[PDB]
Amino acid sequence: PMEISGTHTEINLDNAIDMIREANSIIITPGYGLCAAKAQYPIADLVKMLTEQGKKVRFGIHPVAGRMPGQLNVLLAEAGVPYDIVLEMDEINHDFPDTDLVLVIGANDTVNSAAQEDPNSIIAGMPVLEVWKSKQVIVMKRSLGVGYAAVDNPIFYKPNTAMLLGDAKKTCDALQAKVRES
Ligand SMILES: NC(=S)c1ccc[n+]([C@@H]2O[C@H](COP(=O)([O-])OP(=O)(O)OC[C@H]3O[C@@H](n4cnc5c(N)ncnc54)[C@H](OP(=O)(O)O)[C@@H]3O)[C@@H](O)[C@H]2O)c1
Repeated sequence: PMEISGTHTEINLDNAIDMIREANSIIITPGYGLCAAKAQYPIADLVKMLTEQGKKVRFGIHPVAGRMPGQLNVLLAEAGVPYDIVLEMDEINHDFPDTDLVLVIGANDTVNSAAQEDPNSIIAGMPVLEVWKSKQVIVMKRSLGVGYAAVDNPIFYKPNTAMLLGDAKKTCDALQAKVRES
């Protein structure tokens, strides 16, 4: 007769645009989900607009993000993202504590804090993008489902994390549009 629960929060599109329009420095960490949804394009358009608004928007790529080495880099470059704003984990990781908003798009295992928080975890020690250290984190995936490593991710139930559920492309097409309506 045992039980444990977890509480996560979900925000809506409009609320999302606020955090985005309010943040000065943003870091986007894409993963397998962004690929499966083919959301390189909408998120690239969005990043373009936000950058023309004086906002500092950059991507943080995990070495083993997606399903092939440097796969996210290729997809972003195909969408037009400036190679200069696409940084690797080791180069941008120390900037999470100084970031206003981290948009986690279709990523999970690569931003799993259990790597550092749970000693009995199968990914214990594995380097991860420390997104939970920034001010506000918005996780964009279809649910609180697991990733490749089939392991629960603690950042879902963290105070500074908000879940914006839905296909990575539908969501990104929406934010892209609503940010244009600004
Ligand atoms: N890159 C290489 S070389 C490679 C090779 C083999 C294995 N791996 C492993 O694969 C993992 C990759 O890390 P990651 O962060 O990219 O991966 P996962 O942790 O694989 O992330 C996939 C996440 O995206 C979501 N997703 C899937 N389709 C989506 C969609 N259409 N729209 C929005 N979200 C969607 C999933 O959640 P929902 O189901 O809730 O949407 C899922 O939890 C690592 O564990 C790595 O070790 C990498």
